Amino acid sequence: MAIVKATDQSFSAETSEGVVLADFWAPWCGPSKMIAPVLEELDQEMGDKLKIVKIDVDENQETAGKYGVMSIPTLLVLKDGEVVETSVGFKPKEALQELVNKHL
Amino acid sequence: MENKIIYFLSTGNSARSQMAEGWAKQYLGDEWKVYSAGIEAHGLNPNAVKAMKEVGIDISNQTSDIIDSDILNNADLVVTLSGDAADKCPMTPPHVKREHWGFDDPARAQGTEEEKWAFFQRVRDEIGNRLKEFAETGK
Repeated sequence: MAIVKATDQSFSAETSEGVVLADFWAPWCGPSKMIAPVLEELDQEMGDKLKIVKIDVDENQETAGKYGVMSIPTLLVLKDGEVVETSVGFKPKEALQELVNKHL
Repeated sequence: MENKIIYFLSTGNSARSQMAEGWAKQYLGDEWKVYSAGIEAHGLNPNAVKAMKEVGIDISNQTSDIIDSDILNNADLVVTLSGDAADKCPMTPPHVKREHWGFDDPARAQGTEEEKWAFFQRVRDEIGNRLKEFAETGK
């Protein structure tokens, strides 16, 4: 639908329903600026079925640290309020769309 | 306090962290707990074993594992122990203090016998002095 943004508790408020792709990015790494356009390229293709959400892991890293994410990029695939796939490394557009399409 | 957890975070954890936890425990006694990880860590480069043998410390028994939040977020202190970005650019959650103390990687020496030993030796002297300072300051 859009690249939504989350924080300390708004993660859960955005992921408890539907199928949702949470992503974790910050200035620390190069992939932070490659996964980002890949996610916008994902939303404009299949955001009709999928929500995407981001945590900035310097401004809003509390959710990441709480879950035990500490690493860039990181991706938590959720549906109906639980994780169903996990990724802790960069993926191109086609591979990232496949990663969520497995459970969407 | 009997036990204070401190962490090294370094590319591959192959060498510098193995060396640094060896250096650590000769000045940071049982009062401290010292752990090490990195991007795809699980290895013990013989260069670090040699680097500790230069100062009469054995590390041949040591191990490593990938980054593990169950212990890193429980630490007081994360030493970034590289001047490198292949380490999955970790973002070290605000439960823990961070600083960078490494600046080079002896696993990336030019590869001649002389440059290999020179790279180990410079980083070995640096890491040893730095861990000795950390024991004096408590950072």
